[PDB]
Amino acid sequence: EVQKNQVLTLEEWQDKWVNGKTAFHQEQGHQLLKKHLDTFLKGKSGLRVFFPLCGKAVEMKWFADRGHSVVGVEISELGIQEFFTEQNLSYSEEPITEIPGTKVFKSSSGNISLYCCSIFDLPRTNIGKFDMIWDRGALVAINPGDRKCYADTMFSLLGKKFQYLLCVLSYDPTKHPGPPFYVPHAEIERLFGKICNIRCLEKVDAFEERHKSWGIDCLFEKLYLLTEK
Ligand SMILES: Nc1ncnc2c1ncn2[C@@H]1O[C@H](CSCC[C@H](N)C(=O)O)[C@@H](O)[C@H]1O
Repeated sequence: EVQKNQVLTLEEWQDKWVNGKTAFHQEQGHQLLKKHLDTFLKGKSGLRVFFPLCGKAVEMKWFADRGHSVVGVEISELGIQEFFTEQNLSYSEEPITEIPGTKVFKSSSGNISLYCCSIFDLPRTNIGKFDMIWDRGALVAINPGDRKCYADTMFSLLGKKFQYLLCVLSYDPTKHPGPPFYVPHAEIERLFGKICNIRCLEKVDAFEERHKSWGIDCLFEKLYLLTEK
């Protein structure tokens, strides 16, 4: 409960993009996902995959290239345009009618749609249900107090059977206030334990030189696989 009162605003996240402060972005993609990708998609085709707080995650293309439909939500229009530019994809726009002033960016390929609004606006849209969710730099970027609402929101997006892939970071919360925030095993059990079977697939050192700016000297990444209980 040390970071419990941290409250970031959407304007602050949008400013990080405008100012180029996006060190969370991994150009080569998540290595743990890469390792387990073939197993998670074994025997499946044409899945609908959701990427909350997607930024310009290259992993979205990995799924689209394998025949799966991808939907993401990101508050920064700049981040979304950077995704299309870097993946060399053309796109067109459409209004999100239920949330005046916002838009959804759709690739010409028809395989990727990026909603440019808040994840908390989604329940009021017709985004529908998903077979799979890839959550990295998402549950851990959400204001601590908003996590229960975030979890409830995610559940309303899931189909009967699903695979919720979740990445969280393990570090001493008294040394760095976040983001990304500290989401311990207990918090995952509190937020998802009633509805999901929880499996911790991997735990690996993720400390990089850039992390010294956080004031920590230790950093571990854990990959969880949550499925219908
Ligand atoms: N409430 C909210 N709704 C939608 N997007 C949000 C949001 N709060 C933060 N974001 C966006 O959340 C992202 C978190 S960092 C994103 C990283 C991306 N998932 C990756 O793995 O590289 C930022 O791009 C930020 O602009």
